[PDB]
Amino acid sequence: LNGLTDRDLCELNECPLDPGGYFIINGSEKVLIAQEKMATNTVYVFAKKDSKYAYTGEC
Amino acid sequence: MNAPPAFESFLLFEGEKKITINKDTKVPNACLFTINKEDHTLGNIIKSQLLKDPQVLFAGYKVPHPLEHKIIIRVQTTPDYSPQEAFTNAITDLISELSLLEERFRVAIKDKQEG
Amino acid sequence: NELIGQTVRISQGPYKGYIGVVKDATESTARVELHSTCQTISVDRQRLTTVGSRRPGGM
Amino acid sequence: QQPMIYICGECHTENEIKSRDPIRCRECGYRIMYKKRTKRLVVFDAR
Amino acid sequence: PYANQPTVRITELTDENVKFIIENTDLAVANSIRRVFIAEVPIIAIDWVQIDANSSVLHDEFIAHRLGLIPLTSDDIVDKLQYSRDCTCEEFCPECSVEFTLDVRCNEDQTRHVTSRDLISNSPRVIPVTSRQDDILIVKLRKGQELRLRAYAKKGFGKEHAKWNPTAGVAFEYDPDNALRHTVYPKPEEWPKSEYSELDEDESQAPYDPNGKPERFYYNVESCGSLRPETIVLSALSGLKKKLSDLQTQLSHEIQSD
Amino acid sequence: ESKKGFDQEEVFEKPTRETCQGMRHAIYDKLDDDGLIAPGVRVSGDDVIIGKTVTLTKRDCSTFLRTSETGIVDQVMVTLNQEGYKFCKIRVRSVRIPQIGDKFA
Amino acid sequence: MIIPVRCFTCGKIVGNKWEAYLGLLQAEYTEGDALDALGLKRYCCRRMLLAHVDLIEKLLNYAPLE
Amino acid sequence: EKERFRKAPPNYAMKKTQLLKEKAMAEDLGDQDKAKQIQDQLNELEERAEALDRQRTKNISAISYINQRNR
RNA sequence: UAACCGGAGAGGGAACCCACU
Ligand SMILES: [Zn+2]
Ligand SMILES: [Zn+2]
Ligand SMILES: [Zn+2]
Repeated sequence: LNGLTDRDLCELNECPLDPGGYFIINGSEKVLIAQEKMATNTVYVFAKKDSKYAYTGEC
Repeated sequence: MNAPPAFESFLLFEGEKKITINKDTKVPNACLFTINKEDHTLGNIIKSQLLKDPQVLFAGYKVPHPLEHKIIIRVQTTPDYSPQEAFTNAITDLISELSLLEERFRVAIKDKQEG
Repeated sequence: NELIGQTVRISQGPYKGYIGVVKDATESTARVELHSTCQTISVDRQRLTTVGSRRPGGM
Repeated sequence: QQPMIYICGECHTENEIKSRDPIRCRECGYRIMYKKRTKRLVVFDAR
Repeated sequence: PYANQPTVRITELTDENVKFIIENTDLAVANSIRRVFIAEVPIIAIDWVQIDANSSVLHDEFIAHRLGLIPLTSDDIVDKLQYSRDCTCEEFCPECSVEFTLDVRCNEDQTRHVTSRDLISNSPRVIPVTSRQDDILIVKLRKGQELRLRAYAKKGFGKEHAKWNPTAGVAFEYDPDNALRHTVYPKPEEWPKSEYSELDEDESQAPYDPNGKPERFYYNVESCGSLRPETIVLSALSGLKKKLSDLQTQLSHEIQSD
Repeated sequence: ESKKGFDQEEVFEKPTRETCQGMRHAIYDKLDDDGLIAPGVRVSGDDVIIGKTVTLTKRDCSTFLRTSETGIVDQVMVTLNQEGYKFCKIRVRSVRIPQIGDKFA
Repeated sequence: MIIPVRCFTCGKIVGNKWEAYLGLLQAEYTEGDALDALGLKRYCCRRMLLAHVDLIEKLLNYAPLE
Repeated sequence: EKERFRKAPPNYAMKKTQLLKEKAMAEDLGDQDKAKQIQDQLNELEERAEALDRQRTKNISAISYINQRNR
């Protein structure tokens, strides 16, 4: 359904306003939610006070 | 699914009376007319017509619940005048006035139309 | 019973001319599930008249 | 003697399906296909 | 202790609305007529739809609903029919109903506007409002879709369903200048003048008039096509007068039987 | 419908108060002999939608409308699934006038 | 989806005005001068035709056959 | 046996045949099958676009002209 | 000097996201 014009989205019984972006898995549309995390490859100096450490240079 | 059918606001069931008079006991010469399947259309003209009667000491109407189709009209008159005839005379002349208003609207139409 | 499950048509009283399928009938009344509204009313069994739904010519 | 007629998806041609049949259109080949309206009495209240 | 003598004065009469003025009446009588214009004036409207084939993109109940809202010219019929629930018949009668019929199939290539031209009546006088301006679109069909149904029009009033409501809008008004101070303006000059205001452009509201009642109720009844705008009125006066006569009969029975 | 085992198999079939042993108090003739209700048919709560039997004589295994749901059958489609079994989806429509208790924002 | 028959508030028939109103806008009328050339005064009746979005034209694109 | 004497662009097989004809053109490293497929596809596209405008010839054509001009 | 039928609560478990107050 790609680069396909608007008559043809409607000839395949689809809507041209559908955004896309989801999977059909056993006839269910599933979305992948974006998960955040920490940036890798970067030095971060924190300070946990609830331990034996004054500082911590994670990476 | 619990919706009442819409003809239930004007159609009388089987056994319901249209109108029902109950003598009121707190004050002398007072009655309560309970009209079924009516609303503020008919209850307001009668009350305002009864307040024109000089021998009527109290007149009012209420609608106890709006989901239910019943009004109560409480009339109190002076001891030489029962509220049964106050309520009757308040309708007889309300009729005479509506009939006269109809005659006059009809001649005013047929004069406006080409005239 | 006898008319349970048949299509009737209410022919008197406030629901005149209203179509539904009988769900439960007794000797006196019947419960008609009305076709338009979403409701099952209980009507007298003499206010009803069977309409039926059949096809002829079966060939 | 009614054979349970279906309407194809992509063809819109009535097919006859009896039991123990593959659901496929008698032409063009289509696995999705729908049923016809009822013959009973549909009466609405214009309400 | 008695009645009042109202007087009427039609100021404008077209075939779509009437503007009249009623003088010398109580506010309750003048407002209760206003309510009878909206609910209790009988009119014919499609109320029974049997759908034989519907393949449009609209529902089955979407068509039937849009068909009930099509106004049908009830004008001298509506006072000869009976209510359906009172006809001593089985399955509608020419004496309590009017039968309609729509049969449309789009065969051509362009889309079909099923309009109310297609609703064919069996009485020549109760027709949808097409007589003498487009027509109420019911559906639009594509190539190969269709609609056959037959429908029935019965008598009713706007208290059951709004489809039996003969008016576009009733414009009641009384006392245009705030002479009675029934409404109290916080800044009386920010308010535009009524249409009927016998007031100059200098002053804002009329000076307060302590002993005084409403009269001169100004009305503007606008029809939706179904009845003619002066028949809505003459029928609301008779419909109200008939509610009252019936109440009086039931009352005299309650009195004599106590 | 499926092959449950050697002796067990499901099939779309009007049950009958004769062979299907488990069986409901319902109206089964609303559905036609295909075992599937047809579009345009008014249904209500616990009316049978898809008649289905599984062999043991036959048990009833049919699907019913959710209690108090009350629609009109909108369209019925029949097809096969990856396993090549008959598979149908019925949808039921239900008009909702705005009565009181309904939430508006 | 398709133009309502009546104005919800008022009662006035607006079902016959969607084609006329799209034709006047095609001509040259501005949208406020089209709405009273049709005869719609109350602003209750005027939002029926301004706010209406016509979806049945998109639903007709999904032909069942041809 | 039914498809043999029955034409493939009649009626709803139009888009599916369009993508399948593109797939048949792409699957081929021979230029002759690609050019035959390109000609068949352009002819089918023109026939389908004509059929599509003829059905949209009325009352959708009229609203396209009004939206194009309203913006 | 006669008159045909009788059977009934059925039935389901585990885990996860979304949403409402
Ligand atoms: Zn096939
Ligand atoms: Zn009759
Ligand atoms: Zn309006």
